[PDB]
This record gives sequence, C-alpha cells and structure tokens, in this order.
Amino acid sequence: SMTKTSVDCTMYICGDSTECSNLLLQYGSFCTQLNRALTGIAVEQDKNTQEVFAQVKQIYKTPPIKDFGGFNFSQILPDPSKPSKRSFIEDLLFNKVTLADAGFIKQDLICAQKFNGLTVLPPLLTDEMIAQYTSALLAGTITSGWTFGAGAALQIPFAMQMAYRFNGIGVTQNVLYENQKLIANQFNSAIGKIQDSLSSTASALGKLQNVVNQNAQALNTLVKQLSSNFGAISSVLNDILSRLDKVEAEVQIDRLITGRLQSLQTYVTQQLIRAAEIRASANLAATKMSECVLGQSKRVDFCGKGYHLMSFPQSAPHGVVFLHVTYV
Amino acid sequence: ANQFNSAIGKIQDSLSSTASALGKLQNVVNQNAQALNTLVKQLSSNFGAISSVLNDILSRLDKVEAEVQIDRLITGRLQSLQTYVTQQLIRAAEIRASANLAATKMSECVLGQSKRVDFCGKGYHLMSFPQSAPHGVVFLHVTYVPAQEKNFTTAPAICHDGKAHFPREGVFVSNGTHWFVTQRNFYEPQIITTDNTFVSGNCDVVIGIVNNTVYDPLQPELDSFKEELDKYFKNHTSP
Amino acid sequence: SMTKTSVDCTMYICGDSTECSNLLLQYGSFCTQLNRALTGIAVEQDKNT
Amino acid sequence: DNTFVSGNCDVVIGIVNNTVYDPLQPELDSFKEELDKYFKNHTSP
Amino acid sequence: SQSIIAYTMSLGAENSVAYSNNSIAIPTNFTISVTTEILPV
Ligand SMILES: *[C@@H]1O[C@H](CO)[C@@H](O[C@@H]2O[C@H](CO)[C@@H](O[C@H]3O[C@H](CO)[C@@H](O)[C@H](O)[C@@H]3O)[C@H](O)[C@H]2NC(C)=O)[C@H](O)[C@H]1NC(C)=O
Ligand SMILES: *[C@@H]1O[C@H](CO)[C@@H](O[C@@H]2O[C@H](CO)[C@@H](O[C@H]3O[C@H](CO)[C@@H](O)[C@H](O)[C@@H]3O)[C@H](O)[C@H]2NC(C)=O)[C@H](O)[C@H]1NC(C)=O
Ligand SMILES: *[C@@H]1O[C@H](CO)[C@@H](O[C@@H]2O[C@H](CO)[C@@H](O[C@H]3O[C@H](CO)[C@@H](O)[C@H](O)[C@@H]3O)[C@H](O)[C@H]2NC(C)=O)[C@H](O)[C@H]1NC(C)=O
Ligand SMILES: *[C@@H]1O[C@H](CO[C@@H]2O[C@@H](C)[C@@H](O)[C@@H](O)[C@@H]2O)[C@@H](O[C@@H]2O[C@H](CO)[C@@H](O)[C@H](O)[C@H]2NC(C)=O)[C@H](O)[C@H]1NC(C)=O
Ligand SMILES: *[C@@H]1O[C@H](CO)[C@@H](O[C@@H]2O[C@H](CO)[C@@H](O)[C@H](O)[C@H]2NC(C)=O)[C@H](O)[C@H]1NC(C)=O
Ligand SMILES: *[C@@H]1O[C@H](CO)[C@@H](O[C@@H]2O[C@H](CO)[C@@H](O)[C@H](O)[C@H]2NC(C)=O)[C@H](O)[C@H]1NC(C)=O
Ligand SMILES: *[C@@H]1O[C@H](CO)[C@@H](O)[C@H](O)[C@H]1NC(C)=O
Ligand SMILES: *[C@@H]1O[C@H](CO)[C@@H](O)[C@H](O)[C@H]1NC(C)=O
Ligand SMILES: *[C@@H]1O[C@H](CO)[C@@H](O)[C@H](O)[C@H]1NC(C)=O
Ligand SMILES: *[C@@H]1O[C@H](CO)[C@@H](O)[C@H](O)[C@H]1NC(C)=O
Repeated sequence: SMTKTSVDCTMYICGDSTECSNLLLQYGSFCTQLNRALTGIAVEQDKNTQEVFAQVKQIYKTPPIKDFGGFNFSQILPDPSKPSKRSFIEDLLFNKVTLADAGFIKQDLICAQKFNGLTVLPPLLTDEMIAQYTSALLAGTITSGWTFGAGAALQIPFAMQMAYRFNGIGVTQNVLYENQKLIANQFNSAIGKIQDSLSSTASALGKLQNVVNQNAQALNTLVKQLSSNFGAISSVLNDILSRLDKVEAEVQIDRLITGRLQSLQTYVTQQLIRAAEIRASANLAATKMSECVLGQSKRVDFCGKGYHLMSFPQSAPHGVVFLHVTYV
Repeated sequence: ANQFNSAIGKIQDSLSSTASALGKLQNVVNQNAQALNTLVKQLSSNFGAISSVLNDILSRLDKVEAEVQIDRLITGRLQSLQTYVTQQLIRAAEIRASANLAATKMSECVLGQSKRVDFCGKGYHLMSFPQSAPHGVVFLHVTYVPAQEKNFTTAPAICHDGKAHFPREGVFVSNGTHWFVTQRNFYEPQIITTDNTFVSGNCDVVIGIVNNTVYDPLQPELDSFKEELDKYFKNHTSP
Repeated sequence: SMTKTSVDCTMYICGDSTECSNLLLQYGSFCTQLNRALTGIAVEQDKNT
Repeated sequence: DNTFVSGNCDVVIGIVNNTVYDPLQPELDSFKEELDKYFKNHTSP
Repeated sequence: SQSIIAYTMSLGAENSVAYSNNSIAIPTNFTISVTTEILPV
C-alpha cells in the first residue's frame, strides 16, 4: 500500500475564508472530483492490502511443540511475549522504516498538513491484524504444506512435505532424508544470515522507503505551494482580505485559486499515477503470495533466485517481505 | 459429471438473484458515465465570466470587452478537458492491465491447464470456460477440491531387508495396524509392493523410519513355480 | 525503455530573460516538481534495462 | 528398470556400449542352479 | 430493534492444525466446484 491521504480542498485553498469559498464555487465541482479521486485511491489501498494478506479464511495457529525435524521457525513465528505478535525478522523490518505518522490519535510536517486539511487516514487492517494474517499464512505452511491454499487444511509431517518439495524441483525424496540434519542446519544458518543482514545494513528496505519518502515529500510540496504569490500581493489569504476591499480582493483571490487549484490537480495526478505503480506492486505481491507462499513454483526466478522450495511471508511498513527458500 | 452439472446450477442460481456480483463491471461503466457527467457539469462553471453560456457573452458584448470574458471560459474549459483526459488516460491503463490479465487467464486457464496456485480460482485447476459480459469476460473455473480427510499415521520410508524403501509416487500411511502406499491427493491404499516403491541406501540414516515387510510380487510367481517343480520331481520318482 | 528527458524549466519558460524569471518565482516549487517527475522516469529507464 | 527402449543401434547419433543389467536374470539363474541341484539328486535314488 | 453496531472485525474462523511429527490427513472424497471470476476487458 501507500499512505492513505485525504485533502479538504476547501480548507487547503480557502482555510476559514467565506469569500474564497464563494469564489471557489465559480469553478464548479473541481474540489468534488478531487475528493472523489483521492477516495478512489484510498478505497483501493484497502483492496490492495486485503488481496495480499487475506489469502486465507482461517486463522491457523502453530502447535506449542516445535517437532519440525530441526528447522527453527522461532525467528519467523509469533513471539507471544510482545503485544505486537510479530516475528523476530518483522521487528527488525518495522524498525528500519520510520513512518511520518499513520493517523495514531492527534489531540513537524504533519501539524502543517492537518492545518491545511491534509489528513493521513488509518488503514483498514492494523499492523497487528496484518501480523495475524501473516501468522496464519505461515502457521498453515509449516503444518499443512500447499493443501491449506487448495482447500481444507490437511496436516503432514514437515520433513515429509519437504520430500514432496524436493520432488517438485526434480530431486528424488531419498536425497532429503539421507541429509535431513544438513538441510535443517542450512535453513537455520540462512534464516540467521537474514537476521545478521537486516540488523546490520542501512540500504536494504530502499524499495519501501522510497515510496514512503515520496508520500512525505509530495505532502511537503503541496504544503509549500501555499507560500507562493502566483503574482498576488500575498501568499497569506488574510493579508489580502484585511488589506483590500471586496472588488480589489477578487483579482488577488482568483490568482490564489488559479495557483492552489492547479497545485491540487497536479498532486492528485501524481498520486493517481503513483497509485498505478503501487496497485501493480500489490497485485504482484498477492500473486507471489498465491504461488510462492500458498504453493511451490515451477516458474524460474519468480520466487527468488534458485530452484524454489517454499516461501514465508513477513509484514513491513506499507509492504510485505518474502523469505524465499531455495535449493542451489 | 453430476457435481459439475450441480455446480453450474449453483452458478446460475447465484447470478439469478443477487445484484452485487457484477459490481466490477458496473464500477467501470459508472466511472465512465460519472466522468462524462462531471465534464458536462463544468459547462455550468462561471470561471468568473458573466455567464456559463458563450453565446450570451456574444449576445451582449463587443470584440473589445468579450475577449476578456471568452478567454476565461476558454481557460477553464480547456482545464476541465485537460483534467478529464488525464483521468481517462489514467483509468484506461487500469483497463489495459485488466485486459492483459483477462488474456493471460484465457491463455493458461481456458486454452490450458494452469499449475499456478489460486490463479484460475480456488482448488486445484481442472479447466475453465469463458463467457462474455458487457465490457468484460466471466470465467467459470472448474476445480478439484479435497473434501473428506481421515487421520493416519505416516512414515517417510520402510525397512524390510536393511534397505530403506520409498514410494515412487505417493506416500505411506498406516490405517492404525497395516502399512499401505497411496497417492498424495486422494485416499486409495495399496499393498507396499516392490512395484510401488524404490530403494536407496540402508535404514541407519533416515530419521523416523520404521519396520514393515515389503512384498516382492515376483517371489510367489517363482514359489508357485517351485511347487509346480517339486511335484514334477515327486511324479518322476514313480516310474 | 524510452528516451530519458530532462528540462531547464527556466530555459523553456523564460529562455534568456531575467524579467520573465522573476514572474516565474511567484509560482515557486513547480519547476523542481517537474524536474523530479522527469528524473524519476530517467532513473527507471536504467532500472528497466 | 531405469530405462525404456526404442529403435536399433544405428539411428541414435552418438550412441554407446554398456552392459545393461536385468534384475530378473540372476533371480531365474540362482533358481536354475537350485533346480539343477534338484535334477541331480533325483539321479541318486 | 435493528441498530448500527461497531466492532473489532473477526478475521475468519480461528484454528489449530492437528500437526504431529507422524500424522497425515489424506482426503477420501472430493468436491467439484465452479467459481465465477469477473474482469473488465
Ligand atoms: C487396516 O487395513 C486392513 C486391510 O483392509 C484391514 O485388515 C483386513 O480385514 C478384513 C476383514 O475386515 C480381512 O478380510 C478377510 O477376512 C478373512 C481372512 O481369513 C476372510 O474370512 C474374508 O473372506 C477376507 O478374506 C483382510 O484379510 C484383512 N487384511 C489384512 C491385511 O489383514 C484392517 O482391519 C485395517 N485396520 C483397521 C484398524 O481398520
Ligand atoms: C527394527 O527391526 C530390526 C530387525 O529386526 C531391528 O534390528 C535388530 O535390533 C536388535 C536389538 O538391538 C539386534 O540385536 C543384537 O544387538 C547387538 C548387535 O547389533 C548384539 O550385541 C546383541 O547381542 C543382539 O544380538 C539385531 O542384531 C538387529 N538386527 C538388525 C538387522 O537390525 C531393530 O532393532 C528394529 N527397530 C525397531 C524400532 O523395532
Ligand atoms: C558396440 O558393440 C557392438 C556389439 O559388440 C559392436 O557391433 C559389432 O561390430 C563389429 C565390427 O563392425 C561387427 O563385426 C562384423 O561386421 C560385419 C557384419 O556386420 C562382418 O562382415 C564382419 O566380418 C564382422 O563379423 C559385429 O557383427 C557387430 N555386432 C553387433 C551386434 O553390433 C559395435 O561395433 C560397437 N561399437 C563401438 C563404438 O564400440
Ligand atoms: C485427528 O486427531 C486430532 C487429535 O489427535 C487425536 O485426538 C484424540 C481425541 C484421539 O483420537 C487420539 O487417538 C489422537 O491423538 C483431532 O483433533 C481434535 O479435534 C476435536 C474437534 O473435532 C477437538 O475437540 C480436540 O480437542 C482435538 N484434539 C486434539 C488432541 O487436537 C482431529 O479432529 C482428528 N481429525 C479427524 C478427522 O478425526
Ligand atoms: C532456535 O534458535 C533460537 C535462536 O535464534 C534459539 O533461541 C535462543 O535460545 C538460547 C538458549 O536458551 C537463548 O540464550 C537465546 O536468548 C534464544 N534466542 C532467542 C532470540 O530466543 C532456540 O533455542 C532454537 N531452538 C531450538 C529447538 O534449538
Ligand atoms: C462422496 O461425496 C458425495 C456427495 O458429494 C457422495 O454422494 C452422495 O451419497 C449419499 C449416500 O452415501 C447420497 O444420498 C447422495 O444422493 C449422493 N450424492 C450424489 C451427488 O451422488 C458420495 O457417496 C461420496 N463417496 C465417497 C466414496 O465417499
Ligand atoms: C515424535 O516426536 C516425539 C517427541 O516430541 C517422540 O517421543 C516420538 O517418538 C516421535 N515419533 C516419531 C514417529 O518420530
Ligand atoms: C506324471 O508324468 C507321467 C509321464 O512320466 C505322465 O504320464 C502323468 O500323467 C504325470 N502325472 C501327473 C499327476 O502329473
Ligand atoms: C565429439 O567431438 C570430437 C572432437 O572433439 C569428435 O572427434 C567426436 O567424434 C565427437 N563425438 C560425437 C559423438 O559427437
Ligand atoms: C538330496 O536332497 C535331500 C533333500 O530333499 C537331502 O535330504 C539329501 O541328503 C540329499 N542327498 C544328496 C546326495 O545330496
């Protein structure tokens, strides 16, 4: 997803001016459509979120015994001891991105945004509920293989599922069992290298961070356009109205509407186009969830580089992460 | 055949009574109709000019005064069309992405048998049938879905003769007393014959292996050949 | 990938004139907004390739 | 068991020679020697 | 006596899969299902 926003167009242009509102009416419904177009964007952020994460209709829980044949999901399963029931790797990913607000109770860029009718809206599914769908998607996988996608959940021993997996990559099921302790240790070592990576490096989440950075910056740009003259005698609306009479104001105010209104249509164009970038990224993420997490993929390099075994999802700010597990 | 006919009955009955189903195609028709209405309603906007109507400014003003008014209505109607065309260009790319998706699903689900999970609808994919719609396509996707599961003890491999044995296709299960080999996607048990199974190495290495005898279906074909033989010998002792 | 493009918004709008460039300052950040829009595309043409 | 057959040995460019086992063969062979022992003992009476 | 109510959404039926190191579920019967899909063209 990207950040939800809404923009009280009449506050943005005309913050507490009856005059500016009466003149803004001369351009008919331009604000209405802008409200409707940001509404179209905002509905589809929850669609995008729900398609990626609600790919199951049951909230599967792991058994309390970790009898998984040596593989150590304790770093990707729920930590019960944290109120956010996220994994080890999730709690790294949530530290790495530092969100400029999400709508968590206002009672700084975002004070200015609020005072110009720009509001960040809360997402439909909370980071806890996303972590829960993610916990279910994972807890199904390590107990039920691909079957929990294709119908009712069917239990299977994890080492037996991995045998079928190996058949999926064109490797015969004895090869797993004759090396099972090694295969567990390599998986455990690899999960350890994702931790040791993500904890250390400052460049990893650039793909998500650049989306957030643009959302922040475009709101900051749309704020900063309020400081322009557009050739009027001030950028401050009241410094016009408290200086000039009614007739002489209408020139200056029409200049500010000519500016500000183009300032919104520009942003809402940028946001729409941006939304098409994210809608594709979400439709892809839902596809990878379907085929790599609920499945095993015979598509080359589709589920990370190498012959695909399985994938584990993890949530991140405005995003998802796929731990793709592969035989090389 | 009955379950398919029945589930096509369920398709008809579904779309017979409820309005909400075609809401995707209704939303494409509604946005296109909405935007044309919204564009038309901009012909009512003043843009500060003394009318919405071009011909009234030309019914009342001369060339010197009318240009200062007409240029307003030009500026604001051009901006209304620059907006509608930016919106429709953006929307049109949503429809393009959907048209590439609808062709890709035609390609792999109707002309084929997809192995992509949850692409051609839920279940394991058997086949799909296309149907037209106003500005769309409807796929009737047909899927096999497992229904009635039974708990079994299961084993990765069997030990019969120090050698470890594995299914060539399928899995081993116990009904709680006897070991059988069966296909992974449907319970149909069979005797663990040397034809259902292949061998690799010895039973020291396989974590969670067990003990169970493996039937070589050639053995009694020769042991019946041996009792056929030993009676030909008993006979031949008589003359 | 398509041709990368980038624009001097002052040289397109107000080419060889300070006089126009002053009247453009009144509109503020828009030229940099356009530049970023084009610099975004231009990075993505390398990325696509 | 591992292999399937088609055609005689000319048609396959880059063909080779290697003794191919039949796991049925020594099973009928060790049975031919057991049987051979039977035959012989029936000579003794 | 109908009124608008507001609630924390339930996400679906909560479950615990009957996993163990030696247990499998294999299906003895199956349903053939037909699902509609609608797309813009
Ligand atoms: C586990 O699966 C086994 C195979 O289905 C099953 O054992 C089978 O039980 C039937 C009777 O219910 C036997 O049928 C035979 O019974 C006697 C044998 O002398 C005859 O009078 C009958 O004509 C018929 O031949 C099968 O012989 C028997 N098979 C085996 C391999 O023992 C078990 O009962 C199943 N276990 C459970 C707990 O259900
Ligand atoms: C599964 O079946 C196997 C074959 O019956 C069985 O193996 C047998 O285990 C016994 C007990 O350990 C061995 O008995 C000998 O143990 C040592 C030598 O290894 C000697 O010092 C003792 O005096 C005694 O003779 C058998 O030799 C051994 N044979 C084979 C071929 O394995 C397994 O124990 C069985 N496992 C289960 C889980 O039931
Ligand atoms: C691979 O093994 C084959 C079997 O040993 C072998 O074939 C044999 O080739 C020789 C030499 O050409 C033949 O010898 C006869 O050749 C003609 C008749 O074809 C006669 O006029 C000669 O006097 C001579 O008897 C064998 O008859 C032939 N037999 C068979 C069954 O193939 C191949 O030559 C070997 N190839 C390689 C690459 O080693
Ligand atoms: C498959 O078995 C599990 C549990 O294993 C069995 O549970 C005992 C009741 C008994 O049969 C033992 O020999 C086994 O160890 C079943 O899980 C139970 O499901 C019911 C609801 O249907 C629930 O009330 C119980 O608490 C569950 N028990 C446990 C231990 O998980 C499961 O339902 C069985 N599936 C089928 C299809 O029979
Ligand atoms: C799975 O690996 C984790 C480490 O990633 C193990 O958890 C650690 O256990 C040791 C010993 O009790 C503690 O000192 C650490 O503080 C634990 N780390 C964390 C992050 O919890 C866990 O024990 C391993 N599981 C198995 C079955 O060996
Ligand atoms: C598999 O399930 C089907 C139903 O989906 C079963 O068929 C029904 O069986 C009962 C009697 O057992 C009949 O009253 C119904 O009329 C049958 N329905 C149909 C569609 O024929 C079927 O018997 C089950 N088979 C197995 C092997 O479990
Ligand atoms: C399964 O694991 C338990 C310990 O959790 C062990 O006691 C039991 O013997 C194991 N059974 C098999 C078939 O591996
Ligand atoms: C035994 O072999 C003799 C020939 O040596 C034959 O005539 C007779 O029918 C055989 N009897 C049986 C029971 O096979
Ligand atoms: C392979 O190439 C070599 C030359 O390096 C040639 O002598 C030989 O006959 C070729 N064999 C086959 C089966 O192509
Ligand atoms: C012949 O075989 C019998 C068993 O059928 C055996 O008792 C006897 O000792 C054998 N005699 C010889 C000479 O091999």
